[PDB]
Amino acid sequence: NRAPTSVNAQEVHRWLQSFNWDFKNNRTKYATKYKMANETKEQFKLIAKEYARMEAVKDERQFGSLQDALTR
Amino acid sequence: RAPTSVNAQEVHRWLQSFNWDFKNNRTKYATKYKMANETKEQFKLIAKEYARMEAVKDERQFGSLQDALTRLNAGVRVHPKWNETMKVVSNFLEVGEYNAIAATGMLWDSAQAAEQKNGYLAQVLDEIRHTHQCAYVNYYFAKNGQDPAGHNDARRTRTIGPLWKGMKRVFSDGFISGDAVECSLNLQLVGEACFTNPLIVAVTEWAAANGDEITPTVFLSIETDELRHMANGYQTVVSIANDPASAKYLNTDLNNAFWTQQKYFTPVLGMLFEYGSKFKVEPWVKTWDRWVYEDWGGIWIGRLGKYGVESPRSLKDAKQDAYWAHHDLYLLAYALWPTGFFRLALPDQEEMEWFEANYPGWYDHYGKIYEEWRARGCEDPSSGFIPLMWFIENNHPIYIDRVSQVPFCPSLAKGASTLRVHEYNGEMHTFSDQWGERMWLAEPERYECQNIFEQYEGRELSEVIAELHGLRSDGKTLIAQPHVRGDKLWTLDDIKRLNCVFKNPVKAFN
Amino acid sequence: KLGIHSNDTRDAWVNKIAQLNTLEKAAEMLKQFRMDHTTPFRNSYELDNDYLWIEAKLEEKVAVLKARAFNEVDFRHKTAFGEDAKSVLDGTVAKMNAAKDKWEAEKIHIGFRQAYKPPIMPVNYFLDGERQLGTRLMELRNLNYYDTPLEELRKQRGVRVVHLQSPH
Amino acid sequence: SMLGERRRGLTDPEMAAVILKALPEAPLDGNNKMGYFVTPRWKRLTEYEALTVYAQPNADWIAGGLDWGDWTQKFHGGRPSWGNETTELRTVDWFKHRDPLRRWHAPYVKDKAEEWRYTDRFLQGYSADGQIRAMNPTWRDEFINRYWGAFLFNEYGLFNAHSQGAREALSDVTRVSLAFWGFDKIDIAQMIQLERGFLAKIVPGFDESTAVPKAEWTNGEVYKSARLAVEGLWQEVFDWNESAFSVHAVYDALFGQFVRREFFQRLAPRFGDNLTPFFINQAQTYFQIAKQGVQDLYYNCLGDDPEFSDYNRTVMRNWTGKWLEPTIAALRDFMGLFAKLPAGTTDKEEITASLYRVVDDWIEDYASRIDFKADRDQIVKAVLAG
Amino acid sequence: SMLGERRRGLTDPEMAAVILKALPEAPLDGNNKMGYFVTPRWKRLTEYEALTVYAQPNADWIAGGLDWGDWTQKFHGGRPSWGNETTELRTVDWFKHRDPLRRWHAPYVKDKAEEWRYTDRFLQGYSADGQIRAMNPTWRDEFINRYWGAFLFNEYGLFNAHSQGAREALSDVTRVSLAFWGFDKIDIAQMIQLERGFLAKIVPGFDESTAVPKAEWTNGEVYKSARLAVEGLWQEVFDWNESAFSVHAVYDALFGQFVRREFFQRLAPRFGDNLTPFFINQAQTYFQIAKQGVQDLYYNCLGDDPEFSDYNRTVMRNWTGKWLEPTIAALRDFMGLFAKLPAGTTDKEEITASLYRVVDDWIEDYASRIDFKADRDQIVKAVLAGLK
Ligand SMILES: [Ca+2]
Ligand SMILES: [Fe+2]
Repeated sequence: NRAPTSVNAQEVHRWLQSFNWDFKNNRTKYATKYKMANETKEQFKLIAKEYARMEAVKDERQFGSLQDALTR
Repeated sequence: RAPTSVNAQEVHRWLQSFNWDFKNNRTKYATKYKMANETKEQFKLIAKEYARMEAVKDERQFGSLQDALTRLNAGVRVHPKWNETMKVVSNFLEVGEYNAIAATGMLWDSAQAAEQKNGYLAQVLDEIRHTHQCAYVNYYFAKNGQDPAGHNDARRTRTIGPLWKGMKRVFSDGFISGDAVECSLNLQLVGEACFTNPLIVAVTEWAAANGDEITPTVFLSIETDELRHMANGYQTVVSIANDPASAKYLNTDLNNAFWTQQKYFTPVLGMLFEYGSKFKVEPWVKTWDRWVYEDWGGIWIGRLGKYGVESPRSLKDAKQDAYWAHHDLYLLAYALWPTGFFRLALPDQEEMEWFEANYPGWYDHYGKIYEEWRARGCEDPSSGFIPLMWFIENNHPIYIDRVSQVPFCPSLAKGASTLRVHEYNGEMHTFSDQWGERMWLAEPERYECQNIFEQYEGRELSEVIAELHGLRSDGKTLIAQPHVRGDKLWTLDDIKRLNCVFKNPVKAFN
Repeated sequence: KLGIHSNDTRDAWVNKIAQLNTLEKAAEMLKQFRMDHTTPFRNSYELDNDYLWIEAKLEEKVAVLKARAFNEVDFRHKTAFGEDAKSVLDGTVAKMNAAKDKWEAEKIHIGFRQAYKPPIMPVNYFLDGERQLGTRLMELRNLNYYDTPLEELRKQRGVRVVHLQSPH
Repeated sequence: SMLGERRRGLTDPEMAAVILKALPEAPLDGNNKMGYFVTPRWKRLTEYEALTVYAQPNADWIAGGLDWGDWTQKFHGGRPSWGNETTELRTVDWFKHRDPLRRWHAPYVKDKAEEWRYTDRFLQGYSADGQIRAMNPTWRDEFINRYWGAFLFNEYGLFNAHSQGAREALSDVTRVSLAFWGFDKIDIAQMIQLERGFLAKIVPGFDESTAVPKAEWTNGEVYKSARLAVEGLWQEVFDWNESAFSVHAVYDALFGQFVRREFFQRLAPRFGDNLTPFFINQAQTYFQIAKQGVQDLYYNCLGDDPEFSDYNRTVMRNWTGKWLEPTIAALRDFMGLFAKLPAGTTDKEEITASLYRVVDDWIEDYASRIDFKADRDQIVKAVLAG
Repeated sequence: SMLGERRRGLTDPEMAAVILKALPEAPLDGNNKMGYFVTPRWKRLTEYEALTVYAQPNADWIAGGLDWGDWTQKFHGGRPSWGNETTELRTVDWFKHRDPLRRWHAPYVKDKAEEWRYTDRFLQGYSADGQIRAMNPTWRDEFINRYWGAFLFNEYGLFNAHSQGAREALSDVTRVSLAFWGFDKIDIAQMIQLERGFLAKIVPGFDESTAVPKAEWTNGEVYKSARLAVEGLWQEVFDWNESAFSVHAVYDALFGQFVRREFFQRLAPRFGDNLTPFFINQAQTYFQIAKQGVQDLYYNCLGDDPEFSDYNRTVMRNWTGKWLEPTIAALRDFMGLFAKLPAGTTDKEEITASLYRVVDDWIEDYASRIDFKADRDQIVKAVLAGLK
């Protein structure tokens, strides 16, 4: 089958939690009284590429309004 | 191993060599001219770079539109008259943009040099951009404006009115039907250089004046592309300057193109500008004179004189028939208001003072007439009156030029009042000037356009409107209106009651 | 039933075309229709408001019939009448080059269209013809385009002047 | 002045006040959907459809048209601005087509622009990363400069084959797709030249002049039949649909796909050439993009037309047979380029297999749609004769 | 309401009139150039510089700072918010650095966005073009899924090595470059996973789970020393410059460049794999982009500092020697992967040559800048010892 397919950010994010591995000195370099559970999850399943795209789209508008209509 | 790349001009350097020779490597279209197959283009572009410079322009345009302009409610805070005017200006331009796509596709086929083809090609794409751009203006005003009707369906509701017919002449058929070079003159040498380019800027001016910041945003962006259309129209004259056939045909095709274009825009643009607005920018007579005489007829054609090009012989005529043309036309457009896809308004006092001030004698003719119509009740649906009736009552028949499609009333006009009627093989033809008449006499098979009186003959007004979807979503209220106010909008029924039935004015010479 | 896009006139022709189930009948009817209703030389203007639409619906029938009747080579090189397309083209182009004036040229060109417009002639040959015939027609027409005064030109065209008006 | 002389109705207190006072209380129609009367191809009308469908002012006598009457000005002779006479294909509605990618101008240039800017970045990274070092000298100066380079004229020719369709297309949607199909082709041709120009900058002695590849195209043996087919699709075809259909659903689906994918894309890597494959990735993306449009127009719309399905399929099968031959000939001649390759580069079994992939895909995505009975073994054997 | 209730000072007649009446006749200063006081790196001040330089509120006691006084709130103990004590490197001005690509946020995301959208288009064209067919099964299920896959953890680790610099960087310009260097690394790691996820969709039986490549990374032999070096650069280095410098001008310039370019980029093609090379093109563009910034900061600004040139070079040479060893060890272990390749895939001469390219480029673009005396033969021979 040669149907047009791709992979989205959440499909890659599914495995992002596994990216970190264990080893002796894998710990914070900063002082802290707390202990952040090392299984905590994030709310938005983003990857660098997708993050950049949703932010660049916002920029287009912002700078568009600024350099064009607002200046006129 | 330093960081290096290749730019568009570096590839373009070898673009001219892309085309190779072979027996049938020739134009598929009829043409009296011979485009030198060594002609060069002004801008060294390639597809990739072209797309990038256009996408950058889009970013801004759509950015301003979807963001700040929407936040400011720019789609609403526009004067009512102008919101209507933009239904016509944008949709009519849209088809000029859309036929310019086919037109340059034809020029691209005509060109034999790879560079000249590439020049036209860039326009084929620009024109597609402009089609979608003009479309977006209507789309935006439909979604965000004070009156979507017309903006949301001009593509089908424009067919009802007579003004649309003339639009297809100068910006549709005149762009793609005939000798590739003749078409090139209609589109680039005259249409764009004489009217479209100066016009696009003018519209942004009138738009801004009436609270419309949407149009300036899109049209000023379209404007940035016209530098390339000019080069192509200029390169067309150069690619044929060396052919002996050019010295025999160029001026005739140019004069015909000039006349074709001005015949429509001289009265239509002026009308849309002065009557479709509240706040004025500058008298059309002044504007017209600068565009056609100073900028175009003088500076633009002067630079092409070295290629055998001369000032259009019909130039003086055009100037003399111009002064009142747009005023003469509005009378007809308003009288036939039910055939439009936009709402028209009668000049308020402030405006009548303006008109008279800039057009001495305006009041005693048009002013007095408009006042009579308003007293008659042309704005009120319960009056049972429509300006067309006033024309019938005072024996002022309205004709359609068989060639330009421009409506004219010789018995009432203050401008040209010439009328030539002919019968040829069972058919009657009405002409409004010696240039269009010659065109038809020499090329009768090129002009067989059925006018609205012919097509609508014997038909009752409301039925034509209903059949062609001239209604708002409520299925009762007319899209077109004789005023731009919020209430007392005419309904299909108000029109049916007038029991107005079309008649072909020419059947009288019988 | 009166209408711009739908009227009795059009329905009438629909039924008429529905009864054409033979390439020869259909092809001949289309040619006849073109002689009767198209071009400034049509035999009458009775179908002025519907002919364009009717003609198309007629072409559709001829096309369908031609496709089922012709083999592959013929569909590509023969007219619906069995004529050899290239021969007709080269022949008509021959006369067009032998044309003595613009009045003979237009007769040739306009007639060519009335007789061989697809689906009669294959489009490839037809548009090839459009290109050559049109070029000659223009060359002849655009030469000293303004020399002949309107008074004379009307006489040459053979129009019946019904009314003239001119303050200037 | 800081404020400027021109006053604007949106910001000028006086003018705006007058404007606001003339405004109605609410919109004069609640239907704010431009193109609302257009039949949606998908669930909801798309921006693509709204902005495109019906832009072409066709009258009802051209299937699907909404206007009425003849054109205002026609060609000397009487040829209509647009008419049914410019193509053998017939349909119930020319505005039925829909680019599956819904590409109107803005989206189209946005994508090519991204590709352009990235290409620039890629080349700048490629040159600085010194990757050119590991590329086989013979493959570079011979197969890329001469043979790959000569192929640019093939793409250029296919590009020009679209000129008449841009002028004759009977609808906006079809006209736009056509314009984009051909524009992508000139793009590719210029990308092939961009690579040659790039190599000229990093390889001291590489002449970017098109003279060599052009001479290979005009007078070579490898691309002889290929050029003959291109000259024909371009200048001997006056039917805009036969042109588009034959170019995309026949010649380029077979010859083009073989050269690009089964030769250069397949072998360049073997010679330490990751450059050419970068540009072929684009060409293949473009190809797969155009294919969707080509399929929708000729198969979904025309080939499956409720009234002219039979007729249209008959005509496209006619065209398939008419062009399949010159295409096979173009492939046959192309087979000669393999003998020019250093011994051991590839064998007859690899080439046959690759030929079968191209042919099966073609039967897959094109031939079968119009019931064109194609024999894969016969086609391949005819080509192998090289 | 068609007009809305909120009135705006720019369009509301009343409010605007009041606004217009309060306006001066002309601007109260003709100098409309924000950042005008910033020393331009090029002919004219760039938007990049204006929007970035001096955003960090440093006082004069941190080289280049324009403010004065201590921080308002410090860490328990007294550690300053930012201070000279977080790095061994010294300079006359921390705001001297300039990303040669002049990347501020907007341009940065715009480019990655283009790359993202095109990647999507590429994969959709790749899958529809059925190119996967001609790819060697062993290379796919073994070298891409396991070994290339495992490499994602290398990039991920280098990514995390930037976390402290994002916090400690002594200037805006350096902080922004650092952030972009690390962000490009996580991007690459995710692209390696994107490919594995893509293959899972077009190859029936390809498990996109990271379990296998992760087990290869955590417990394999091929990447053992590589992982040991990554764990160190990341968690055993508390000096943000040693971290950035060692990661980019040492480890990744040698090990990273060899794996990406001299192994996968070089061999994938031979197995009918044009997929992986597509993503490596990105990684290499990113690498060459970061290199320019890394060079400007460590060589142009620090290594050539008018006052601490000598000092800084001494320190970077110290760091080069400190990390060159673990990097050689990472390469040595990597040599083991060649024995896993089908016989005839490549020979010892090809591998040595490729090693020499990586090493010569390194001496070329890095070692020589700080006068680090590197013996290319010794380095390569030490690595070749890893060849089984
Ligand atoms: Ca060897
Ligand atoms: Fe335009």
